[PDB]
Amino acid sequence: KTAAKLSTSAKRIQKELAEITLDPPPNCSAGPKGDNIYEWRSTILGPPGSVYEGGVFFLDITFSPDYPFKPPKVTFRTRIYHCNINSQGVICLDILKDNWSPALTISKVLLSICSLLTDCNPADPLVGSIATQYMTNRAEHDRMARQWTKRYAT
Amino acid sequence: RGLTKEQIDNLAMRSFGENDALKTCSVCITEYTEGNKLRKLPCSHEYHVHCIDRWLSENSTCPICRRAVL
Ligand SMILES: [Zn+2]
Ligand SMILES: [Zn+2]
Repeated sequence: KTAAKLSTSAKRIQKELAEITLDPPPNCSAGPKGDNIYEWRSTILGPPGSVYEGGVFFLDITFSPDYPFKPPKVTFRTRIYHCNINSQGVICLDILKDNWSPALTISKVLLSICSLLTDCNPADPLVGSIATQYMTNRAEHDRMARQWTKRYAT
Repeated sequence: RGLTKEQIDNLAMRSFGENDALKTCSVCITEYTEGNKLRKLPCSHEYHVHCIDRWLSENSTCPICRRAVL
């Protein structure tokens, strides 16, 4: 029925599950929520030294039957004050749009997201007002991001 | 968009040889096994035929280095 690319996607996710359990990226874990291999949950710790330090953030991860030839859908389920992550939890990250590659892995995705928490990209903002504040009133941006981290992510 | 079936068939193709036993197709995270067929792109990155053909049906660049295949 050629829906058998379910087999392709499931084999790849099954191997990645094993590898991300034995060798998780620093300060991240991820795994299936339940019986559906295509629907994972993930925890990210706020990178040390960043305004998100001490935060615990939850992400949803949904693989498509086309995986790994189409990117997974990854959305933040914890509120975070960050110009590339909006209140829908949409993440503005190139490798999740048209820079996706089938050689990427969910571990690589989580590492990029951690890198994005460490260094936001205000040239490609999802929350314009946060990007503008980040560039013109850096200290105000960091004060509020630390307050969000404390109230919403601990 | 990706490549025509003719452009795709014009890419290089060889059978698994014993030296490939130590290598991994980045798209399916699997070590090459005998009987496999491997495609090697101009940038010299290699994949299972079915693995990179599927990607080049709707895309035009190397999964690993992002160089244009043509
Ligand atoms: Zn392969
Ligand atoms: Zn290449």
